[PDB]
Amino acid sequence: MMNIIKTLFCSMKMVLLLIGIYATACGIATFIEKYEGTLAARLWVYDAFWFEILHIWLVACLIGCFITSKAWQRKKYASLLLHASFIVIIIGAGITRYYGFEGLMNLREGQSVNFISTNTHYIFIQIKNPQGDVESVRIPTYIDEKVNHKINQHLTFFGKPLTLHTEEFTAKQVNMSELFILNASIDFLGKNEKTLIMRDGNNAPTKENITMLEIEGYKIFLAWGIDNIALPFSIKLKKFELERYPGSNSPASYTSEVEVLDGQNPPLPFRIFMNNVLDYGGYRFFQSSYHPDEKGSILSVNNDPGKTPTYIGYAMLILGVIWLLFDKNGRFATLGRFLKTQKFDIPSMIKALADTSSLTNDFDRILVQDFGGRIKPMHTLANEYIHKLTQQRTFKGLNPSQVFLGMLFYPQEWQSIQMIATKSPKLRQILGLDENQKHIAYIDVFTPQGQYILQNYVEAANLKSPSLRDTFEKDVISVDERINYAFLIYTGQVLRIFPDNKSPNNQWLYPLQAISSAVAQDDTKKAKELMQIYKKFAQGMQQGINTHNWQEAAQATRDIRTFQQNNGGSLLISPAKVDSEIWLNLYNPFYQLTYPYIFISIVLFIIVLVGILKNTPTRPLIHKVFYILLFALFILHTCGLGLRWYVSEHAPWSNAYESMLYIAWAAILSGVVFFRRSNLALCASSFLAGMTLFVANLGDMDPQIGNLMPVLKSYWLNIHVSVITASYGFLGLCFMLGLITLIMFLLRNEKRSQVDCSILSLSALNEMSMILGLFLLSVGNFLGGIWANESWGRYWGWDSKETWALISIGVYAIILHLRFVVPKNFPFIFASASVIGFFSVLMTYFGVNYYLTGMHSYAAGEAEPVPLWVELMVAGIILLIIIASRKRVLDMPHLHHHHHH
Ligand SMILES: CCCCCCCCCCCCCCCCCCCC(=O)O[C@H](COC(=O)CCCCCCCCCCCCCC)COP(=O)(O)OCCN
Ligand code: HEB
Ligand code: HEB
Repeated sequence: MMNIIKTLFCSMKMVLLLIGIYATACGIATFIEKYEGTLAARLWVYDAFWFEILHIWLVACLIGCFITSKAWQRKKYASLLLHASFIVIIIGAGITRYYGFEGLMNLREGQSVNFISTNTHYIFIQIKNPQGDVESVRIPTYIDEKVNHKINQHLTFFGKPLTLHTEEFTAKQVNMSELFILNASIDFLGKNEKTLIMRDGNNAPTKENITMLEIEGYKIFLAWGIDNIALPFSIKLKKFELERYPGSNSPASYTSEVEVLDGQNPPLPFRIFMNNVLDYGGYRFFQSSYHPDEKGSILSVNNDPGKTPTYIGYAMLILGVIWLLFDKNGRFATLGRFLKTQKFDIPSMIKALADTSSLTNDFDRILVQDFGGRIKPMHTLANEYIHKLTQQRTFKGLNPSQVFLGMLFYPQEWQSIQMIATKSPKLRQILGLDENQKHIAYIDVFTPQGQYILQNYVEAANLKSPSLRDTFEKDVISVDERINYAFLIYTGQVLRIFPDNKSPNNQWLYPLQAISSAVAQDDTKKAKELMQIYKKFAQGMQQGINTHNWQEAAQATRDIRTFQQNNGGSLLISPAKVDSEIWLNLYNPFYQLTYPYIFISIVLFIIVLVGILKNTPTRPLIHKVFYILLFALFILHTCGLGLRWYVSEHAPWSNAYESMLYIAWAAILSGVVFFRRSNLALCASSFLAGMTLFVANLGDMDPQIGNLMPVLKSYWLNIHVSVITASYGFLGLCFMLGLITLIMFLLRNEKRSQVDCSILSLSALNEMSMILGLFLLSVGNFLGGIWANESWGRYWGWDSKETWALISIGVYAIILHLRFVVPKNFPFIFASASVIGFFSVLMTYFGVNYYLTGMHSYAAGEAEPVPLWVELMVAGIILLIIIASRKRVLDMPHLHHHHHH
């Protein structure tokens, strides 16, 4: 049992400081990681001794604070377990930092390998004295192209003393890239020496660089290089194969087939996938890359003995989270019970082909193999291509299918109709057309005598830089991409449909290549059938332009459909998915949900604030009506997500557009289900959902349904992302409620009572929403680890999103705990804190996805320079807080319910 000695300063204030110092440290570390090499961020923060000092100090502070709080005399078992998870997790992390080592390994078909080469960099000294065969020492060094760090080292080896000092290093490009050449001074015994030492890249310490001297200490060796470590067993591989979606170079799967050789003289076989691993003898093997000649494999290995302590830690943390969320006592149930008491040739053919519904009804269902490897119904392909050519959804009364069919069959018209959109005056003037943009036409961009006017500009423009684009260059590259798309359509190379010939990898051919292959093949039968299809369909189109029956071309479309079902392989999707995809394209909810969300939120906020400004409660009818309406709209939303999941055949939260849709879903879930009792929570939640769907629909995000990267194919995709991105819903709800309670603070005029109880209830609602958000963020982060311990190769490596998730955990832990240290002001300080704290989450999402490098790039993009808009928004927030500060005095434990309380 602890006694209260002067050394026991342990009290919450010390935990808030420690968490603050830790958070600032990791932040500065992450920005150093960008302005200097990652080796400079391993230095100064992550591998620095004082960081381990902070870790042990934090553990001791957890023990001291729990002893001083009389946690064990009271029951509080849930808090004890939850909090003990941290003490374990930290122990496991320490064990891994001290005993666990990492390695990379290279293997070639038929090669046997029993040694692995470290990824860090070492300097090696060996001494031999005529007495004493060898002594050997290794020292780690943090120097490369971007950082220099003088080594100073004093050691005793043969038993005499030795010193080494190092100056700097130049990067001369003497063949091997830049053979690193470094200069050094030594003292051994009285002898003092000056020496030049050189290494190859991240490869073996070759003999040539190995440099040996024989003055004091007999004969001595010095080298600078990568270390090699020797396995007790041995490995051989006999395959590397990777499988790329049919019809595309996009790699779907990476595979190795591997045999394991040991005095268990029967070999043991295993096969390996990007998201699968091997465990043998205490070693774990993942698969990262492969030799560029596609017959060599690269593996990463982690002998991390701290695995099981950290996993038990994660299990304790999850059990504690569930326990505290269902505990009868504790903060969450107390706030729930509190809130329960409160009240709160043919140029006019457009119109001709507009009415072709009888044709398009079948045309929209012929499958096409997109260049991404996925098989699309032609409706989706037509939508994508036309919405890329013409920025408006409909070029004329023609829907996308009609205009696609028209520009396919009558290039002589549609290449001279103004449709290719442009948004730059300099581009239009350099083309010699009038200033009015007006969707320039395909024929206008090159001359019969000429080649292609923009060619000279794009070759100058594209390679320069994404980060300092110009209003001219942006539209130049964009219009070039659009013209390339149009050329693909006019050539017919996009209709990779008519055959499913089983010659290539599995790729479906386009019609002219189809005819060529059928002619190359003695399959004249197929050639003449395809010719009949072509002739019938073209004649039917001609008839439909000059008349109006269309049944001929519709029958030809039915013919190509039945040819699909006849010749196609296992790639053919069932008609159910085709129907689902066409429905999701026609009645896409995510474009329609955005505005009604915002407008309903605004009107409901106005109605509720009118009541709170007065001293009358809002009539139940209004709550019931808006609640049922929001619930119907939420059901429509979740059905939209369900259809995207079903048609994608993968979880619909994996490519940073879906992620925005799922954050919207989590935000609306928080308001509709959990906090349904309160009007202001529902208002804030629906407002958040609307705003984030609008941001997603700003057009920067790519919304089309693509196939998964191979790494993402793990089951953990369903649990890591879902919980992590659900956290942002509740945290954004906390942000919105913070702004709302600050406005309520402004309204307070000491004549009004309702305002006071309103703020007092909003504080608790914000607090419990923050509890839920934190818990989700913590659990999702750590489980994600359990997933990064299979995909990447280590469960924590201080990656740029890893560290910022931890920063967010730290900030919200500070905000939740500060209720223990700052009495009297509590509602206002908590409001301010819950408003400012959301900057950590906005950073962890946007900044880490765009403005910082890292491995978790599953949702990244090119960094546009930060808009001053956000700076003005932050200035507005800070001004609002300063103004609200004038009325902050309203203690938390007030008294008279109804009259107040
Ligand atoms: C000479 C050896 C003598 C024997 C010593 C054996 C060990 C005894 C027990 C040690 C007890 C504490 C002392 C150890 C300090 C551990 C240092 C942690 C820093 C660290 O490097 O952790 C990394 C990852 O772990 C992580 O990811 C941890 C995440 C950070 C902690 C998370 C805390 C829980 C969440 C809530 C925290 C509170 C809120 C924070 C805002 C390890 O990886 P590496 O890069 O070093 O490995 C690469 C080379 N193998
Ligand atoms: C997760 C998140 C979080 C974090 C990070 C934390 C972190 C912490 N924490 Fe915590 N906590 C929490 C969450 C948290 N936390 C909660 C939720 C609670 C509540 C519990 C109950 O309800 O009872 C607490 C509670 C608590 C308490 C009270 C209990 C008694 O009875 O006394 C204390 C003292 C604490 C401390 C602390 C510390 C020192 C730290 C540093 C490590 N904590
Ligand atoms: C598997 C593999 C992977 C891994 C390993 C991971 C790992 C991780 N992660 Fe992750 N994530 C992911 C995949 C992933 N991840 C995805 C896919 C997502 C969704 C999309 C995005 O990102 O957006 C996420 C998401 C996410 C989020 C939300 C935000 C965003 O989204 O941006 C967060 C916070 C995180 C964190 C994290 C952490 C801390 C970690 C460490 C453990 N993530």
